[PDB]
Amino acid sequence: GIFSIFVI
Amino acid sequence: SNIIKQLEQEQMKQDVPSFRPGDTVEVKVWVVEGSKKRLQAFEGVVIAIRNRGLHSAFTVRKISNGEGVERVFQTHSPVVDSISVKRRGAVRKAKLYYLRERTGKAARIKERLN
Amino acid sequence: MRHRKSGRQLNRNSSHRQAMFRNMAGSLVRHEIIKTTLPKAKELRRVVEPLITLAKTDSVANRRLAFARTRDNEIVAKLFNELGPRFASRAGGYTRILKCGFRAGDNAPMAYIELVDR
Amino acid sequence: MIGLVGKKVGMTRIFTEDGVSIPVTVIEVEANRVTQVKDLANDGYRAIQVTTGAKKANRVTKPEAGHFAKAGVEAGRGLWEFRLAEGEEFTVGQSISVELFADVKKVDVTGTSKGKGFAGTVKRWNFRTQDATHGNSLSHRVPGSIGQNQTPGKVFKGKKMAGQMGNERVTVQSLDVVRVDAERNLLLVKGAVPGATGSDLIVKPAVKA
Amino acid sequence: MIQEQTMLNVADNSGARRVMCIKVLGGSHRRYAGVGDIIKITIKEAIPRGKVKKGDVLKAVVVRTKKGVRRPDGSVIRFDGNACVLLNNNSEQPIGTRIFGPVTRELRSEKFMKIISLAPEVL
Amino acid sequence: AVQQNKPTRSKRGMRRSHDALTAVTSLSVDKTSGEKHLRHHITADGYYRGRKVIAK
RNA sequence: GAGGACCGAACCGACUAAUGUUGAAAAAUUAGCGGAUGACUUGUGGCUGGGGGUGAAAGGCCAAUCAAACCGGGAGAUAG
RNA sequence: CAGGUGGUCAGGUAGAGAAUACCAAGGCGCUUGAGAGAACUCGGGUGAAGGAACUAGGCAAAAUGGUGCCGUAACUUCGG
RNA sequence: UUCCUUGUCGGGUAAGUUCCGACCUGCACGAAUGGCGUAAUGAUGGCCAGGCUGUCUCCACCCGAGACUCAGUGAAAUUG
RNA sequence: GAUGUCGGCUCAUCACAUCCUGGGGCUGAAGUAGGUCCCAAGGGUAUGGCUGUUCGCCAUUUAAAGUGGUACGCGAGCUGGGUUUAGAACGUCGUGAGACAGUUCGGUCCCUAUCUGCCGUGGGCGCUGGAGAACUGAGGGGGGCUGCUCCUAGUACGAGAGGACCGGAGUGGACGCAUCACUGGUGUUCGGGUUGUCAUGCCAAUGGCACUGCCCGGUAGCUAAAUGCGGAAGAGAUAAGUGCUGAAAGCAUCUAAGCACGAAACUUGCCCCGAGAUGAGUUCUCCCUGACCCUUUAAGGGUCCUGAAGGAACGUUGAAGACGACGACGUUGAUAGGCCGGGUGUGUAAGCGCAGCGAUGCGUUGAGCUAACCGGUACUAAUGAACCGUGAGGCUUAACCU
Ligand SMILES: [Mg+2]
Ligand SMILES: [Mg+2]
Ligand SMILES: [Mg+2]
Ligand SMILES: [Mg+2]
Ligand SMILES: [Mg+2]
Ligand SMILES: [Mg+2]
Ligand SMILES: [Mg+2]
Ligand SMILES: [Mg+2]
Ligand SMILES: [Mg+2]
Ligand SMILES: [Mg+2]
Ligand SMILES: [Mg+2]
Ligand SMILES: [Mg+2]
Ligand SMILES: [Mg+2]
Ligand SMILES: [Mg+2]
Ligand SMILES: [Mg+2]
Ligand SMILES: [Mg+2]
Ligand SMILES: [Mg+2]
Ligand SMILES: [Mg+2]
Ligand SMILES: [Mg+2]
Ligand SMILES: [Mg+2]
Ligand SMILES: [Mg+2]
Ligand SMILES: [Mg+2]
Ligand SMILES: [Mg+2]
Ligand SMILES: [Mg+2]
Ligand SMILES: [Mg+2]
Ligand SMILES: [Mg+2]
Ligand SMILES: [Mg+2]
Ligand SMILES: [Mg+2]
Ligand SMILES: [Mg+2]
Ligand SMILES: [Mg+2]
Ligand SMILES: [Mg+2]
Ligand SMILES: [Mg+2]
Ligand SMILES: [Mg+2]
Ligand SMILES: [Mg+2]
Ligand SMILES: [Mg+2]
Ligand SMILES: [Mg+2]
Ligand SMILES: [Mg+2]
Ligand SMILES: [Mg+2]
Ligand SMILES: [Mg+2]
Ligand SMILES: [Mg+2]
Ligand SMILES: [Mg+2]
Ligand SMILES: [Mg+2]
Ligand SMILES: [Mg+2]
Ligand SMILES: [Mg+2]
Ligand SMILES: [Mg+2]
Ligand SMILES: [Mg+2]
Ligand SMILES: [Mg+2]
Ligand SMILES: [Mg+2]
Ligand SMILES: [Mg+2]
Ligand SMILES: [Mg+2]
Ligand SMILES: [Mg+2]
Ligand SMILES: [Mg+2]
Ligand SMILES: [Mg+2]
Ligand SMILES: [Mg+2]
Ligand SMILES: [Mg+2]
Ligand SMILES: [Mg+2]
Ligand SMILES: [Mg+2]
Ligand SMILES: [Mg+2]
Ligand SMILES: [Mg+2]
Ligand SMILES: [Mg+2]
Ligand SMILES: [Mg+2]
Ligand SMILES: [Mg+2]
Repeated sequence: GIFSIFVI
Repeated sequence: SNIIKQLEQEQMKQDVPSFRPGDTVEVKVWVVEGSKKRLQAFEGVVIAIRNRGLHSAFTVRKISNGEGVERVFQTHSPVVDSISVKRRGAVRKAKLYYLRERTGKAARIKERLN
Repeated sequence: MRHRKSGRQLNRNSSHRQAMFRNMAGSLVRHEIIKTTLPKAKELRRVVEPLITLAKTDSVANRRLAFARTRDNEIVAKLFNELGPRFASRAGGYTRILKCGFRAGDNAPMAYIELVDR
Repeated sequence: MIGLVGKKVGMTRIFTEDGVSIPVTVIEVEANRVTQVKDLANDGYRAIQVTTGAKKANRVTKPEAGHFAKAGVEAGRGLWEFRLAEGEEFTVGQSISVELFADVKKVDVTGTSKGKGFAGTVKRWNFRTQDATHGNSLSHRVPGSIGQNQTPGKVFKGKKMAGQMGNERVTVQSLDVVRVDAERNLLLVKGAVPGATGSDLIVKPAVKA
Repeated sequence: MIQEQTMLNVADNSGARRVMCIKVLGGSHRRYAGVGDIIKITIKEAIPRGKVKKGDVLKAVVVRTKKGVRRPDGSVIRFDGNACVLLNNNSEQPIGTRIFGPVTRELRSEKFMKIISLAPEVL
Repeated sequence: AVQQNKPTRSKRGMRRSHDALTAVTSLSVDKTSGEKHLRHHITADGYYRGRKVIAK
């Protein structure tokens, strides 16, 4: 999973 | 439904003349301007006929003052006083809806002659 | 909704339905009894019995209307030479449906459909 | 006031003399035979029970046939009750015909509405559809949200959802009576009444003004 | 059956040629204007020396529709296009002096008797 | 979506409490063979309501 | 009868949308899309090796593995 | 396993054509069926009056589309 | 590239934080890590109009494949 | 060892600190129209331009365009414009790698529902012999909006301008239910035209395929844009408020005793559901009236004979329907198919013949064909049976009859 796409 | 056709067969007009699509027909209708009562004429080409007994109708198209006007008449309605054919036309169809996109000399209809 | 509608779709489109009932009506005219499913046999009466009504008056135009609906000259010949004179004094009801068991491969309810004087 | 049991024959049109067409529904009201009278001593309320039509004698059960033979009337297709007012009296065996409505001006008609089967929320509750384009993923006639988050954490009762539509008892009120034809057992009311052609209708005088 | 963004023809000699309906008046969430109804319009096309100019915000009454009118016997009168007559914003009186084409008998009211008198034909 | 707890063998038998099959009660006897068959169906030996309908 | 010319099939690509997303498929189908005589495209063989290659440059690609491939050893690294 | 894989052969009617439609020689109906004719999803057809008012955005859909001839503006590196 | 800022003025619209033209107060442009123009090109970013339409007002009906029922075979994630 | 997130869309629900509609007091309230406070939550409470915007400014309406809560409601319901990892550029900061609530173009949105819940629809058993019907109605839900024009009347009030209260009539907007008679949409199951090609030996006539090949009309059903109906009046008890009589307090005082008014809120009146209302109700009708054996003795068990009223199953099916269910019918029959007559639609078939060089035209001929429609007709299928369901229905008291 490419978790860094989640906008923080 | 013998019941409904008995109720409808006693309301139908008995002197409706013969016409077909393509004919030029003058229709005289009752108008009431206030409380006196007159007849007015609508003369044009029959473009559609619906046949349902008491629910019969026909559509008349005419050009009025440079404007296209269509009128659906209920045939057995007592507003319509008389129907009269002025000219018999020769067409191949039952519905002349293609006359809506034609104007002037493109809208001529041949007389049947036979 | 479905109110007052006629005809069975039978999980086909319309041109497959028409080709299937032309073949089935030709096989019933040929062999005079076939085995099919029960809904196909019920939908076949509204196909086969008008052809037998059409064959009760012989004319060139009725042969051509039967050829247009069957596309087989052997079927039109048997309709107009044999089946017409058989049923000449019968007002409808030319076939008869007999229910039979279930098809082994899919549990389909099967039925025979025959002609009445077979 | 009591009413009558009829049958929907269908719709037609009546032309009037000034050239106005009136849409009418034709209701056949044959004579209603009173089969039982109820009162406050035995039943706790005042009412009559009527029947109409006919039935195959092999389709009438023995309890129904004994109930019709005790009254002395012929067996109809069903049984309906009407609450009596104070000062109205009838006797068992009396026939009531459509000339009861000869001076009635407006009526209420009750029938069983037409069955639509399982209906979605667009048809059943006039819900708005979502976008036909612009990215919509498989959600064109779906109902949308059905509640709120953790508070309350449930769906409320009476939430408008898909389900059985139609096929239920409906009353239309205050319909103009156009014509009462006693010779052919007819009653003509203006407008449309619930149900399909051939269904049973209950025609009462109007409760309002 | 006129709603917003509908283009209408102009049936008088006020100077305008094309108008656009920008409000159907007389009620909240009101959808349509048939024959006889006042609408608010803006002028899209005009003749070079008319009474009105392009971009004016005026009132108008609908006199002809393609959807048509209905008669108490069930009859229908349809037309080939949609037309309106321009009115003053406050007096709601006609701007032009002639009327072109036929009109119907739904305009027969105290508000629009100058239209009824000026019309070449009333159907 | 999936269960959060394992359903019991009791809830499984309660769900399967409508799964039982219906035996045919109606076996008719044909009036010339005397053999059983379904109602409104032909027999195994090709009779129906007293007559030989298929000679097979 | 020139052209990194033009329209357009094969052939090579991958811009949009729907679908699928325990897929028919660990990157696809459908309908539209770009190039299509050239800095084109492709079969057969060969050469370049891991702090190394190759890169019309994206830290891209080097056997579904890449800001240092894989396999075996040091090795039971070390882990407040 | 709706994906991938180089070369060779190239009929008829229409067509500029190895495009497309229908056919020949040749080969196939793609290894679950049978019913019914609900919501809702997928792929399509048609739509009164209106006509981008939808939306972040004319996304998607609709539309245009061939041959011959007449005719064609600003601008320009004189080719367009 | 401009924070203040939707700067101010003109145009286009009934109504324009976007666009186009212009001003100059350039927080914080500028000359080969180029300045400023520029025909032709672009599955490039933005904006306006005509055609066209189920995008929409406001959805209706139809045709197919599923969903439903009968027979056969028969998964999965999760689970104190 | 993961509680997805700004705005919109769909769908809401609640509060009341009320935007409109209803009722009142004061006004520096002449009337119209305002201000301000008190009561009141039944219903209702814009469309567009700009922008990702929520807001805001603006255009034009409306009776009015309410303020908040609900994970700043709602992504296992949708979008993905804002924000937005990896690409790239600008301004700027740093020698630099790089950095920036500075900007800009681009940038993968998974889940077949076990449980609670909600919407619908069935099976079981209970309701005390069984069965078939019609009800009463504890309780529950739906619904409740409003403009304008006219008469009272150019009356009240006002210098004039202007312009009412109360009350009555009509006609609209939004919303809801029903229906298909009318106007229309659809109508791949009816008719016709037509391009290409293939076939039926050939001419003629037809059929397959090309999105139903492209089209033009259209039956029934379904339907809205079509056309009928609706919100009530009335009654009870009240909110704020206004009062009658009346003392404590010789007066006064709406209140403490007694008495009356008083609103879209409340309870009813309108519509629907409703006896699993386990408190399981009522009324009407219908069927069943044989003999033995044993045990541990009681609402006992077993045996042969009996099988009702009614039901279910099977079949033909439906304006009923996902499946169940519900409705009509099964030869004492119109239930479906077919057939017969009518209708409706399309629009003058084929064959033959005559005119023409020919394509074509004309006569036969408003012809032929015609789905779901209407009225008829036992020609086809709806079977003689079998199956479930029993054999008078507990105990105690009370009142009448014997
Ligand atoms: Mg039927
Ligand atoms: Mg299937
Ligand atoms: Mg139904
Ligand atoms: Mg979709
Ligand atoms: Mg847990
Ligand atoms: Mg099961
Ligand atoms: Mg080139
Ligand atoms: Mg090219
Ligand atoms: Mg692609
Ligand atoms: Mg493709
Ligand atoms: Mg291409
Ligand atoms: Mg980099
Ligand atoms: Mg490298
Ligand atoms: Mg790789
Ligand atoms: Mg290292
Ligand atoms: Mg270790
Ligand atoms: Mg070591
Ligand atoms: Mg394969
Ligand atoms: Mg290849
Ligand atoms: Mg090809
Ligand atoms: Mg397969
Ligand atoms: Mg379907
Ligand atoms: Mg389309
Ligand atoms: Mg349309
Ligand atoms: Mg249109
Ligand atoms: Mg817009
Ligand atoms: Mg909008
Ligand atoms: Mg596009
Ligand atoms: Mg400006
Ligand atoms: Mg500028
Ligand atoms: Mg620079
Ligand atoms: Mg320099
Ligand atoms: Mg320099
Ligand atoms: Mg330079
Ligand atoms: Mg450009
Ligand atoms: Mg714009
Ligand atoms: Mg299933
Ligand atoms: Mg199975
Ligand atoms: Mg956890
Ligand atoms: Mg308050
Ligand atoms: Mg006040
Ligand atoms: Mg915008
Ligand atoms: Mg939220
Ligand atoms: Mg959620
Ligand atoms: Mg974004
Ligand atoms: Mg996007
Ligand atoms: Mg952005
Ligand atoms: Mg999603
Ligand atoms: Mg997706
Ligand atoms: Mg739970
Ligand atoms: Mg209530
Ligand atoms: Mg009709
Ligand atoms: Mg029509
Ligand atoms: Mg059609
Ligand atoms: Mg052909
Ligand atoms: Mg020929
Ligand atoms: Mg073929
Ligand atoms: Mg085809
Ligand atoms: Mg083919
Ligand atoms: Mg009831
Ligand atoms: Mg009970
Ligand atoms: Mg008879």
